[PDB]
Amino acid sequence: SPLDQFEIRTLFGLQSSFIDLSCLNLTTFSLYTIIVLLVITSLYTLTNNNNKIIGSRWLISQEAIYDTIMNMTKGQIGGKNWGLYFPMIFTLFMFIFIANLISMIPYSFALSAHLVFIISLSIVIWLGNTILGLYKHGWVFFSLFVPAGTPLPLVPLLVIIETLSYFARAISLGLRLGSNILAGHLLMVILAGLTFNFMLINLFTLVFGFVPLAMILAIMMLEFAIGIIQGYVWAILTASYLKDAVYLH
Amino acid sequence: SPLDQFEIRTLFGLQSSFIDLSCLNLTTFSLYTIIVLLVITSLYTLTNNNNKIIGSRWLISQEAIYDTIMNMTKGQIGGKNWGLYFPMIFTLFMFIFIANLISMIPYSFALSAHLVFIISLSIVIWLGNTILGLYKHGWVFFSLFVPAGTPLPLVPLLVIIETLSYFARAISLGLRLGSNILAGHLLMVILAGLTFNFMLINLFTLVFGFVPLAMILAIMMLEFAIGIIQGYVWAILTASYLKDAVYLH
Amino acid sequence: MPQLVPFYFMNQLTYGFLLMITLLILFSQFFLPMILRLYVSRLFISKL
Amino acid sequence: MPQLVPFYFMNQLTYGFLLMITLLILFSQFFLPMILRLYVSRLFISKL
Amino acid sequence: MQLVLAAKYIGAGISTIGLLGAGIGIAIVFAALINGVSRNPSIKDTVFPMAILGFALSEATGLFCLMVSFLLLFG
Amino acid sequence: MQLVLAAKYIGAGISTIGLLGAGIGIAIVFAALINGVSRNPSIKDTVFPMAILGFALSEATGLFCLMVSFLLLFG
Amino acid sequence: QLVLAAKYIGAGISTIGLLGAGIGIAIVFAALINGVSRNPSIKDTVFPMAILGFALSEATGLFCLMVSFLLLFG
Amino acid sequence: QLVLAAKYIGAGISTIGLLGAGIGIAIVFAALINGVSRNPSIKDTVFPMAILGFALSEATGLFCLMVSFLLLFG
Amino acid sequence: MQLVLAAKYIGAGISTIGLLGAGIGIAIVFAALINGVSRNPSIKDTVFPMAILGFALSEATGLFCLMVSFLLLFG
Amino acid sequence: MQLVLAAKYIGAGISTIGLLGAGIGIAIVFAALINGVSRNPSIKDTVFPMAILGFALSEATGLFCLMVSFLLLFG
Amino acid sequence: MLKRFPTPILKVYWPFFVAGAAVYYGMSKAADLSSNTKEFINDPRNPRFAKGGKFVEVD
Amino acid sequence: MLKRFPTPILKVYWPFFVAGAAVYYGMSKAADLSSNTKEFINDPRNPRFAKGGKFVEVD
Repeated sequence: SPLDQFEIRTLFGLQSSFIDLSCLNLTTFSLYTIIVLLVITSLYTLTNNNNKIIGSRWLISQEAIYDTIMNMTKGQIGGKNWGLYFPMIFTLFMFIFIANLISMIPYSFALSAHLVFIISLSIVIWLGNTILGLYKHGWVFFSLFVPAGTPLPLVPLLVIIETLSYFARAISLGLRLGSNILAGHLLMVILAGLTFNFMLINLFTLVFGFVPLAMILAIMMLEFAIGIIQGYVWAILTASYLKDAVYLH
Repeated sequence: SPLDQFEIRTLFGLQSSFIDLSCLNLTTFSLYTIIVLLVITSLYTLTNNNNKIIGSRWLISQEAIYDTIMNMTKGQIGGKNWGLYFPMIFTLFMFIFIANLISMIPYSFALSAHLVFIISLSIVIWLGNTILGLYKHGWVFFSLFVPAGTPLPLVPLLVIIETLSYFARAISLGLRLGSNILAGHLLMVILAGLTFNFMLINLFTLVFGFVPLAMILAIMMLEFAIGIIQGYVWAILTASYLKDAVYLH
Repeated sequence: MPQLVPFYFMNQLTYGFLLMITLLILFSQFFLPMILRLYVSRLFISKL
Repeated sequence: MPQLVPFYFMNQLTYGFLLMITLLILFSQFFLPMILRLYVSRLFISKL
Repeated sequence: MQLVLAAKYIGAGISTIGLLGAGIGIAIVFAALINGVSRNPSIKDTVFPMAILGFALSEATGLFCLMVSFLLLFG
Repeated sequence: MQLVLAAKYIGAGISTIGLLGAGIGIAIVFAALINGVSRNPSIKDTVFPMAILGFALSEATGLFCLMVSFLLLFG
Repeated sequence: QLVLAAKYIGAGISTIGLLGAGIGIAIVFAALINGVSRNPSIKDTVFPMAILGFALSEATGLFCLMVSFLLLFG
Repeated sequence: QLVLAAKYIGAGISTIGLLGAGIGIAIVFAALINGVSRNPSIKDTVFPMAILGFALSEATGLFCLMVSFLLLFG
Repeated sequence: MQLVLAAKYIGAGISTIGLLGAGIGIAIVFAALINGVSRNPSIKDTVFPMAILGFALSEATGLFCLMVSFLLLFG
Repeated sequence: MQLVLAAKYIGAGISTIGLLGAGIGIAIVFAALINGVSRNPSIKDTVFPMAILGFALSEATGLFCLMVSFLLLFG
Repeated sequence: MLKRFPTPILKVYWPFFVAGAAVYYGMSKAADLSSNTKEFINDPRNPRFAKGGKFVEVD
Repeated sequence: MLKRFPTPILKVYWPFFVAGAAVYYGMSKAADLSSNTKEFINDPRNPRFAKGGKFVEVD
């Protein structure tokens, strides 16, 4: 069982017999959400030395993240009011960016590799695009489903397999991230499990047994890239989707 | 199942997986201990109108209980220092006296009818007599086990079946009270269960069906007597036992 | 008997002995001497 | 897969959405404008 | 389940015997009451509540043996 | 399996005969209480704690038998 | 398992001996009450004899209870 | 229950059609990159055509995934 | 019962062929990225978000196939 | 359990095919790298990290298909 | 420390919150439907056992 | 309200408290020995299930 690293264990506990209060209780998932919140709080509270203008070396990091997500959501929705949807496009980044660096620490735990939470967050953003689009643009919201000047005898086919791609968008956006984080962690644990039993046979294998160690180091080098790039790709697709929902093509 | 009135149900709940914190949690037994403590607090705090000397009509009750337990423990241990063991001889009364009037209220619950707590309290008082007796009187504590001037060829028999009566005292003192409260409540519930199905047959039984109701009323009249007398008998036997343990006959 | 033998033994005994130590300290230091103050006060006004 | 289908669905989703609403209110009202105050201050000293 | 229900009836039969204790008991209390009133007719309102108390406390031991029979008949 | 519950209920029926040893007990105690108060009217406040003591401290031996009956019936 | 059922009959029958114990404690405290009521100045003299006789009579009722516990638990 | 095991083989084989979808999205964005790099002033003109072609190609890769879900869950 | 797990593992093996449709995908995207940067050195900061977008938004279709493989293997 | 362990080996055999995606993939990336250096030898230190990045991101899709084979061999 | 600025976060983001409540409710019913399956009816940490009922255990 | 009087409740009642600790410990071990019997090993509210182990269930 190489997948035991994702087990959810209850720690602080709470129960009753009147009402099902077992929904909220401090758990491994919940404790790592508390840790994510305290890290994100720590990146801005004690980072700023006594509210100085000059912005010490720690604040350049949270300066660059801010600027690379402003200049990304200005180039996507880019209309009359792009900044009204900027806090959500930033707080969808920082959760995924911090929750995929915390998960790299060896005896730790991936928030992002729970499909039930990430798929739920994706369905929340998809319904919050459809409701916002219907509210802002009435019955002509469905004009999104015809591409451009197209010949009329093939328009209903191009409507059906446009709407099918419109509600595949509900689960695709989440399952991309879930699949990347889950496959990366499962790859690292399985190769560690193979190189461990590689190094317990006869003593000639601990000699020149440095090359599988170097391969695992190279995969860990790759895994930060595949963890930060997904945190960026989430925040670019849910900027493009707000471009479609707010502005009709 | 006429004995379902003694079920213990968990209410507020607490658990973990690190440590077994399931010992303390608010439960039916625990909630009725909170109620007993608040009643005993209520019998003395708001009873005294603004710390008046004259002692209003409520305070005559807690005056008479005090005086009838002072004049009872002065006539049992009655030595140089009888008052040093007077708070325990009073707080063994008031728990059993209040916890057997609260249990008379119809949809309520007997603290006293749990054998595991009362037998434990009895074993606590028995070991606290033996340890106190050994500490105060050395190796000659065992002089309690010979009655008086007796012929020597039958002294060891009269020692063996004196010590057997000495450690039957550990469970007898508790199981007396447990048996009285449990048998009284089980009697009332079984006779209520019989008179209920007596009154659901043909309409001639609700006519002149007043006599079993009067029999249940008479048993409830008896049950306060059998509940207060046991609260007194506990506090007289654990005064006599401290007479034996403190003073060697 | 089924009802007086559950897992709740340590529950019963824990809140019971907490209540016993509570009532012992509570009676002895608070509530018995607030009656005895009434006694000594009544006798002190009586002796005058 | 066995590990991502427990009973803990409402646990996961409850603390997750509490953290999302928390970070949303928290970022938007606190931490983004404390960077933007730095921006407007730097530009105000620059324009003078 | 015919054997256990046949044993229930025998057990309810055996749990009837303990009523003779109360039947002699109430009588010994009231016999002492009569022999105490005849020695002294002035102590009636002092003695007679104790006789009623002994009546009740022995009738309780009678009913504690009746209730086992009522369990073994039905419950 | 029927035999175990059958003999269980029979033994629980047998183990309530000892309450006739408690009914007569409470009887003789309150009988002596009545005869002692009647022949000396100023002994009540000295003999009454011994009466209550002897009453419950004699019942206890019938209640032991009732607890053997309860451990048979329900345990 | 006839023995597992027949030990319960024995535990029931061996509890009958408390009949003597209850009547015994009654006769002891009955004589104590009569002795105090006849001679009012004998209570502190003869009361430990009453407590002694009670302790002996209970223990010799208690033999039946410990035999019942050995049959029911051993 | 041969059918309960043979639906899993079908759900495995019916997932091969995403091979075309991945290569397809690659060829679309490859032509988009080449078209922007040759003519720098065509991005805002031709980018919705790229998003359209991606949406069509995924949906026509997605047919295989929904057939796999019908075989695995229906 | 062996047949269910056997065909389960065979189908999980079959459902990883679709990753060759993602390796070539990432290849063609970064190949066009290289050829587009090389023939115009001032387009990198405009073409790089489209490169990352096309990269992950093309892998997703291989990761769907890997999730079908995981639901076969472990579900 | 001979059938399921025979199916494990076949599944590990099938999950080898997805490596051809990476085998063509790394090559298409480096082929574009060569054809981009030959058109412009001045853009080397700009282009070559993107080639290494595409190498890594396609080798990840190769290893995602290797790990299923390593599960089906042993785990 | 930090000066709170009253940014409009309710007259902008209401359909996200409405969708959040809807997905919360739908996942509640999905969890209740999944917690009674054949595989998971005897896992002792489900919240059925903390209130009343015990051990259907007929499969 | 109430004036606390410092009554000696420790240099008088120590063997009661020592006996209380001893009976507490002995009942702890008795509860642990009784919670693993044949009748009560499948009652789901025992504290075994809240930490680790699940369902011996071989009787």
